Amino acid sequence: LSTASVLAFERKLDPSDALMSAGAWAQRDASQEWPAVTVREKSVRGTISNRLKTKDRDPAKLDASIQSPNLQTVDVANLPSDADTLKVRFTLRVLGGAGTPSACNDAAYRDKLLQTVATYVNDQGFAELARRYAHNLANARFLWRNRVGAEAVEVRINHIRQGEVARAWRFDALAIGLRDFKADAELDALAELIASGLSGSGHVLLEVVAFARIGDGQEVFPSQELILDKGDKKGQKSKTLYSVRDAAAIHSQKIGNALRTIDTWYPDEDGLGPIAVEPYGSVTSQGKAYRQPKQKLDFYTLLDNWVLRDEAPAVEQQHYVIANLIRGGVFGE
Amino acid sequence: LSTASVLAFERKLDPSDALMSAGAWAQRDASQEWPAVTVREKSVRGTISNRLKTKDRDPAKLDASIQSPNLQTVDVANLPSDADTLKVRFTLRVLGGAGTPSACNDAAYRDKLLQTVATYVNDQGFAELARRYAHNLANARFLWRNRVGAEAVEVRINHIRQGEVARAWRFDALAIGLRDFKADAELDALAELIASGLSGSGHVLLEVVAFARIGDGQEVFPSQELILDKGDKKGQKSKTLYSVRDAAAIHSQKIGNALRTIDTWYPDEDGLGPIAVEPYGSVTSQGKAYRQPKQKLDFYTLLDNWVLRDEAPAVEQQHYVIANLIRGGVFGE
Amino acid sequence: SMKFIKYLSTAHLNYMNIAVYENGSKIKARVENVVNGKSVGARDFDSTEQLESWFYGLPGSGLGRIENAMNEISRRENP
Repeated sequence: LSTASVLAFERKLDPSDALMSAGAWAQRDASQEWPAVTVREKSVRGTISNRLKTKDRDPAKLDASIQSPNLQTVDVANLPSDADTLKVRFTLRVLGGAGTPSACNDAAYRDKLLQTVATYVNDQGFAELARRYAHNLANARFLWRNRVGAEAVEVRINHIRQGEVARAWRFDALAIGLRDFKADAELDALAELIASGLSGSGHVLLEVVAFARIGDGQEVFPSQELILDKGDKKGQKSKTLYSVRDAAAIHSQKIGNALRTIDTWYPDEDGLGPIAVEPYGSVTSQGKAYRQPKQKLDFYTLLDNWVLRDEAPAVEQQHYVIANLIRGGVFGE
Repeated sequence: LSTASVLAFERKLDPSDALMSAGAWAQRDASQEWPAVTVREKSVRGTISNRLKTKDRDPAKLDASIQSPNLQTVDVANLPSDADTLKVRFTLRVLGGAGTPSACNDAAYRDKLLQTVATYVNDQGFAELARRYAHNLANARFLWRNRVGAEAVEVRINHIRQGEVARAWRFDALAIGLRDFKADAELDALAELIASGLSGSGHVLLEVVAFARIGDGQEVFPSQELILDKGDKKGQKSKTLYSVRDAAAIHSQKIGNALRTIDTWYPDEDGLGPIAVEPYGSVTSQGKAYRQPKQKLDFYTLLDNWVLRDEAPAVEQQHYVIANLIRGGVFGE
Repeated sequence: SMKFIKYLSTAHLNYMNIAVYENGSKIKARVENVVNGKSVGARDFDSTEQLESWFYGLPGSGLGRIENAMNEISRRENP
């Protein structure tokens, strides 16, 4: 058997864009009406700070650079001066059916993949993966830099059965760790809800709301946009923040990245911690791709061994391959 | 006597471009005014997770390629954050008399085809094809990726005579199944109305209104505008969505392809579900060449057998041929 | 014999970047798709110092500057 020339997987655990708004702590119970954080605009005069080439380490060149203007315009997002917390809400659909590809050529590779994922599910459920996704919902990984240096963070998760809420949860994102994975009653209830959602045995719709007590007027961090500073008139603003109508927003894929930070068996070490699930699993923000294909832990290697040749890897790498299938992607040649 | 070489069967059951709007569930009854979903803009920083070679590629080149991000720009479309229902509205002209073409060489072949289509109108008017078109209208095949993950899908179908209504059905696309085709009294009524509408008995004009609870802020999927990109003009942009005057729309081609899933007796398989009805009938996404021309079960060779040799296979193959001529297209090279 | 040196940017743009090859005593700049290696236009150079004086002489800052670079190389050089 040869693997197909076209593979595809739709994503499960698909979130929406976050919506940031600010208000007061101990008023977060009545928070359906808080005004949204807006993206304003300020001016910055920079400086000479990058490394010199050491061929330009002259007195006169540095003095001309210091007399030279470095005026820029950037976007900033702050709280109002009387608000000290940040409300962030988004919804999350849990689809299920996480073994069936949405596009395939080979009808034999398709059926082999189906009973391979099926004997994974029969061997053990989605319980460990849903435990780790319930952890990344429990703490506030989707608050990326907003969590860093916060007084107290709190996460509210509701289950939406109809127009009315069915099941609720109330967490503490600082006491619940960021480094390991633990057990608790409400964590295991949320993990079993996610595990029932991933096995096609129900419809799960979760809205998640996070509150981060930072301080009055501090700088919140919406996600930043890609702009090409080319040669237009006089230079434009050099930092664009993502927004929607009258509200500063985090992208959906940034929250989706912060949910799938699961992997703890990339072959480097346990000193760093969990990284995001990824084929050729690469933390690009530190420029190093862990799980290189020069070892035998790459996702394509594990897939082509465990589906074609029917040799099973360790249980931890089985969790890695099923989390890759839940992620979605463009697989095949 | 040979047959005509230049033939052009024409379009029939023409749907309009489906427009999308957004509002709240259970207030969908008095909804003719919902604001249109519009295509927004955002930026993407991703890794490179596609398959990579081990021949004729340097190790340093792939280490530099995986560890460096990819900064593309894509289009999206979401619901508003207080609106959880995707409304899809489109109209459907049902013309009548799709038997004869209007591009013929041979006059003897043309009125011979008139003889056999008057034979089919004589013995039994359009019944099982009308069943299958009314049942594809009954579920939400026109909702392609909008269907899966929704907890409640409704189809409302009105009929047009003047500035007034003639009949108001109501179809539950979750209760009505996806695969096994059945019949019910409202489905009998709609299939009878468009059964009259197919055999040239007059004029039938429908408009179909759909609703779907997905959740506030979630991703909708309008169709994608194509671009060639063969070599040069690579581009900063990817994923160009399709639009109309300030709205997010679905193409007529793909909602028509959603209407034309009829054939359950294709010779490759019969339990995987129906495929698209076309000459050399094979779905594009799978890529497997279903309905190989080297059997007698095409539209080409089967029509050449059925109009000259005057023989016939079982009645279902003739239902496929009549669905081919209601579809339209080109017969001959 | 074209030994790879470096990519010209930190980030890829649309799976597209500029690879730098050492072609003898000259030096090559190819506009390559990073996942399959399909080149859509190259330009000869000799020294890395003049190549950087050409690249930093382009209008723009960062990915806009390498957009200018790929638009400059990706057109046919006139006779």
